[PDB]
Amino acid sequence: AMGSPIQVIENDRASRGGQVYATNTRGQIPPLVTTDCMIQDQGNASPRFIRCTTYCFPCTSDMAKQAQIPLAAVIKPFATIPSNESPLYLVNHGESGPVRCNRCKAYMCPFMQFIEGGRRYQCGFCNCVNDVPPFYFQHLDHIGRRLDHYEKPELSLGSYEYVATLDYCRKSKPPNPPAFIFMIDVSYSNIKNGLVKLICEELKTMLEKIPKEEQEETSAIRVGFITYNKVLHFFNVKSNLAQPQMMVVTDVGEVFVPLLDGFLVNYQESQSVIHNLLDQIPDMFADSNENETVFAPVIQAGMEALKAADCPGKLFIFHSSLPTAEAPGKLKNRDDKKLVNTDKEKILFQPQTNVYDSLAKDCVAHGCSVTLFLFPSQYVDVASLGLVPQLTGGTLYKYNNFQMHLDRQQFLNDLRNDIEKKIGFDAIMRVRTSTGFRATDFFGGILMNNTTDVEMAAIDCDKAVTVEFKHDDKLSEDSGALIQCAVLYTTISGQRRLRIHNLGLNCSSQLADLYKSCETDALINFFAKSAFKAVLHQPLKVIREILVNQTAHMLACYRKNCASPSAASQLILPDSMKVLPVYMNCLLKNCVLLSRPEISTDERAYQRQLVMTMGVADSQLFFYPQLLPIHTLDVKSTMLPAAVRCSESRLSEEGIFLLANGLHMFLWLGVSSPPELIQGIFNVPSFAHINTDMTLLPEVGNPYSQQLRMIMGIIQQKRPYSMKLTIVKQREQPEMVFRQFLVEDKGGSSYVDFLCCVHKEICQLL
Amino acid sequence: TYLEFIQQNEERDGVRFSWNVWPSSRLEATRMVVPVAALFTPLKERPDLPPIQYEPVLCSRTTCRAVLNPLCQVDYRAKLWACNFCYQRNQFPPSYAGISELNQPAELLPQFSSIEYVVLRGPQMPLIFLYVVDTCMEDEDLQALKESMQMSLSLLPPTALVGLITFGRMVQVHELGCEGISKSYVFRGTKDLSAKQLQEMLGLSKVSNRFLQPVQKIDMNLTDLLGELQRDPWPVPQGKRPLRSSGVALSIAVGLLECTFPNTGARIMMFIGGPATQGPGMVVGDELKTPIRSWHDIDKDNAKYVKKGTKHFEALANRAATTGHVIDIYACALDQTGLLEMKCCPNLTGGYMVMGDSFNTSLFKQTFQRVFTKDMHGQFKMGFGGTLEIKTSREIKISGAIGPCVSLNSKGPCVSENEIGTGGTCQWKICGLSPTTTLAIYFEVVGRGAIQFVTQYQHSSGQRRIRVTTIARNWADAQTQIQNIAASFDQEAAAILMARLAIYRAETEEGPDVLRWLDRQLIRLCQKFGEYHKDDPSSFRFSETFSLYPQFMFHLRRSSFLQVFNNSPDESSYYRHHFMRQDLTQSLIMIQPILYAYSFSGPPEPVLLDSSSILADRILLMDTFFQILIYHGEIAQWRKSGYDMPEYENFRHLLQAPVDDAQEILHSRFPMPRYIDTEHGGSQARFLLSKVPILTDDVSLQVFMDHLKKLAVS
Ligand SMILES: [Zn+2]
Ligand SMILES: [Zn+2]
Repeated sequence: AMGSPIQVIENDRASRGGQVYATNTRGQIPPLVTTDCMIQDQGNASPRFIRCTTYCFPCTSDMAKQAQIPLAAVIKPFATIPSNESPLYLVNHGESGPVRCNRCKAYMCPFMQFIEGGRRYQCGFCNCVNDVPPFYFQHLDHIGRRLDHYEKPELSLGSYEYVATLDYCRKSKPPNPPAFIFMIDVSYSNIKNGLVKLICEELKTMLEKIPKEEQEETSAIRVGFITYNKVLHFFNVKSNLAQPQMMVVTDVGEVFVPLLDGFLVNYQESQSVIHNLLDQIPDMFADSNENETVFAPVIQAGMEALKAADCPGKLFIFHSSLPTAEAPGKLKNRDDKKLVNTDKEKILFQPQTNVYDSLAKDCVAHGCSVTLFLFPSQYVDVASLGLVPQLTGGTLYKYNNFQMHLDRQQFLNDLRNDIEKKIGFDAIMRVRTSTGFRATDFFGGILMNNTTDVEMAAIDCDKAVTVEFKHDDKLSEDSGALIQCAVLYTTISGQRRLRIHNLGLNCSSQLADLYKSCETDALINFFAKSAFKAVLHQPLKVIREILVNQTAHMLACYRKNCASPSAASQLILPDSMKVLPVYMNCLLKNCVLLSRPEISTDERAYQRQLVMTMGVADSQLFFYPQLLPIHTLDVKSTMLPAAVRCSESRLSEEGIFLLANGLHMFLWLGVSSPPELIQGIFNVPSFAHINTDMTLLPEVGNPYSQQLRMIMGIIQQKRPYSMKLTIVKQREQPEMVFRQFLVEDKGGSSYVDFLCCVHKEICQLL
Repeated sequence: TYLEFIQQNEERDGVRFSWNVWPSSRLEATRMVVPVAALFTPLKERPDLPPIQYEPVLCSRTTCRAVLNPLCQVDYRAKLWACNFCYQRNQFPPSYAGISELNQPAELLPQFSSIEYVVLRGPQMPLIFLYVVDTCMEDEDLQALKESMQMSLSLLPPTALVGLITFGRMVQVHELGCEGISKSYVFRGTKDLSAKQLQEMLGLSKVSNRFLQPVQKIDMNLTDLLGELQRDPWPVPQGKRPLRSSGVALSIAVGLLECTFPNTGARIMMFIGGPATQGPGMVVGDELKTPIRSWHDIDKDNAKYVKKGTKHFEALANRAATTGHVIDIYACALDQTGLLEMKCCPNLTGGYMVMGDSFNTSLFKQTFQRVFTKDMHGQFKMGFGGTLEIKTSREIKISGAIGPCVSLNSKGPCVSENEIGTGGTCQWKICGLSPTTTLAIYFEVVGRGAIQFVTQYQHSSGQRRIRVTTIARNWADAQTQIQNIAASFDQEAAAILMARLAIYRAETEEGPDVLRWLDRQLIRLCQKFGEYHKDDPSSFRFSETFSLYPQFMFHLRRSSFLQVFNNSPDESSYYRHHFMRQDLTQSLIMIQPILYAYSFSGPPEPVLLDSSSILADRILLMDTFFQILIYHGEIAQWRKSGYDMPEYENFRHLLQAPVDDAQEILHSRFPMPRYIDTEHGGSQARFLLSKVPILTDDVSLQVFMDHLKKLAVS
């Protein structure tokens, strides 16, 4: 009888929700990602920005090897700070630039001990001593606290922003504001399913919402336009035109941009000329009979346009099907089963040609990021298409078997979202640590050429990078472990900027403190991205064994070193890892690590990329969904209903439920569902009068339909992807797809199966 | 008279032979210094002739296959005719049945030795004018060029197909009639393309299109596009030349027609405003530090682009000829455009080559409109896709041709072993020709001899036609009638035919041995047909049928056509292109310019091209074909003093008299010449005085004859 995930989440919500979490302590343990609470920085970076697997590091290397607890931080460096919480301040250190340690190269942060009348400060990271520059000097108090400790935010807060001087810029020159380039697949597939008109028609409205700062009246982002169907149709939309021009490029082997002016123009200047273009493109290709398309040249061109304008940018590719036309990046249909017990399965999750890596390297080297709206109806090789959007830090939206009457609203909401996303460009992240340990591995939509600088072409508020540390030398239980995540980047107004995140952590030689300071939602986050990245290199039966044996090796070490003596018939778990067996068992049930029967390689590749970009708030939900009972729902007096364990055992033939994991949202209906509810929600008399194939939003019932619409809205709030609703009648229905989300069931081995599996190898260690 | 025989045969048959009486043996023919050869103008102006509305009757022998002509014997009783070339007996078509000695068909009447038939191919095809426009030029030159292009557009027939390609850093093939949006296909101006590749990339079927569309349908759309065209947008750094991809745009221009309308009449009119800098066809580097090739540069092996660039246009020219299309080059720029590299395109096809300072000059705009001169019926004076076949009597064999032609390498009994110029064939292909188009056919010997010239061309208005010219000249026994042979000598025609040969040797690997060979023949001609006692130079005299020939050689060996080192490589190419294209009359004007004198004492009379004719009280009018100069004798003071005064009515007319004739020539001549008004001591007087072992140096005409006199007598 183990504490359920629900019992733990609601427990922490009771004792910590509705309370101020003030990050004023070194090894302080923040609440769960599942606990809505207010946060005051007070010297340490918010857990919305960065969370850790353990907030108290083992002090030596051998001690960490004992527990085998992975030391990692999940950095969401531009995460959406709630409206009621204190925002970041921007610090300008003059022509000199931000004050940094001469040896550590760490930026001025509250971890800098000022000494010697304030003339010199000792670095908190490498204990080096620096000369306080004259313009930045101040006296120190009895304590030493600078007089402006609470006045200058870089000395009191954990999160803030720096102004970057010209030596932080490409070519040492002020960069240019970025540009959005919209590129539409116009093959017969996207013509027929009415996709083209929609993007174009819908696009006119959307451009207005292009991001801009409060300090500027008109968005500094310029806009470019392209269509394609194995041939590239560029477009000239200069302001001084009555009619837009078209320039068609046919040399797909050696692509180029036929323009410089009239391509990437200010929308508010070229408004009438752009609307004139979007009105036409539907009619222009309405009678196109072309099916073959190209892909890699489209990224190749939008990247080239951005280099020609000497500016960063973001590509908005809208694609339909598998690119087959003879060109670079020509993808074949290569779905062949060599996944289990083959030692070569890693091929399926890798791109076919070698160019997509080189193409991705070129985009990052020039600050070009690719975001892709894919509309498949057949095999597409997500492993190949999504590789450039991932490495460039962009997002990927897949809409399996798009139909306008259904998935229109889902796609438009994803598209409005990605435009208005708060974006930074041409970014490079660097994670400096104190003495004794260093960042040795990185996970996310990133690219890395050396072993320290994490290059992100674009980065939004939803991206999150997972960073692994290893032991360099022995730490000190007095000073502990420090972390400083810095992200140099260019803004949507063209300014060079540094966002700084500082986090202090405790150190101890006692294993008890190491286990007492663990977070499961973050430990699950690391193990997933670690395993998902290992999919490319090692067999899945190897990866699952490593995850299992590292889990048992963590729990046995706790059994044989911390626990007060207990009987041999007991599995003893720490409070920080109450639910770690449940979640870990769900990761081993996920299709990325599971078997061929009934799941496309595309679906395995899509999820393998989705998780790689997630923060802890999102990685938690995707692996343990939220199951809400709707029949028992209070009416008109509603907060979010209490959650219910993910299992078929918790469903009722008389009930209605709402399962969501961040990407799909299922409405489940039992055979004996009360017809009173089915009428007040679906406007049909009985259960047998519903159609599963009609999964569009209903609206009429005032009493409940509004209550059901309300809880769906608050579930969707923090969620970056807008979820595909799927309605399930109970028996003999598309329930098979639904049942895979009930993660505590068998389906691999169930929850109580994996618990008992952990306890056999926890005693095999003996 | 023999001077009337020449004038009446040039006028009737468009032919002019070096000899009108031929030697009856190969041996004595060799010793005659000038070979049996003729300047043939296939489409000579002849408004007296009707266009006959039926198919020409042909000789039934496959190897002969000549056309019925007045020299063919006719037996009206048996309804048969004997071909005068192979002696085959030939039956008549049943539609001729009523033929009689007094009501004979037209092709048999000697008045119709030259005649034109109207064929019935069955497909009437429209003309195709493909514009290829350079956009690396100041807004002045481009705006004027747009007006010249809108003007040419108005003159084309309604059914004609027009097409627009523009180029600069890129190359754009525009889609016409695409309304509501302007679209074009773009290609890197640095990579070559084949016609098959371009057919695929543009998405075209094999063998009106989206790119070539009728004038009447797209007149409004093309003129709107033409008026909206602006200069190459890509900037030009300091000390650098614009990136101009002329070699690529033409390779795309030729290919665009090669895969859409092959084997039909079409003009690829390429207007360039500067040298191609982005290869292939690369004429010179992109940096202004280096200058364009000079004759001394290319001589010192110091023009690193010439051999590469020429071979591109060379292969490009043969493609267009083999397809059957014309390549014009309208090249106006303040410096060279690479005409030397591109000369093969208007030289092997029948294209024009127009040079100029800028497209915004009265010179260019006028010259361009003369291209589209219409005949008396509103049809262009152009013909397309011409096959020139020549049959000879069994005693004569064709050497080859010189001029706007491409060999079809069709062997036969009339082909000689030793060939000359474009030889080894009895058929040539002339893609674009005009009434003036004039070739030079060369013959070889081994009771009259006869030669037939058959030309099948596509007249404008899509009417397929065949032009037939049958000539005969007398056989003579050179051991008994040299006098009868020397009386038929055409000194004028023999002069051009030799210059035609001597300049063809100048393009080949042969060097200044041309002058050496040119004089070796001149000396041979004096020794054979000269009156003299041996070793008495003063005794030597000329027959009046020959006296002018040495003076022609004098002005030829010192002309621009063979002394290039005072001109630019593009200028020398411009001159030679026109000379091997002209009839006898204009060809003579090129070699020996015509000098007229005007004075108060007598009407205007032609004078000697020597400094003696330059007199203080004389106004001179010089006429080399390419420029018209007016020289005021030291009259210059009467002009500078303003003698407008009503008393000197006559002096106002003397100044006006040569100008009035100059304006006449400034509308008639197709390559409208440069005009020069200068006087005694003027800066531009240089253009007159200059125009005024090896045989001799740049020595006067009198010393030239003296050295020639003493050599012919020893
Ligand atoms: Zn330091
Ligand atoms: Zn015959």
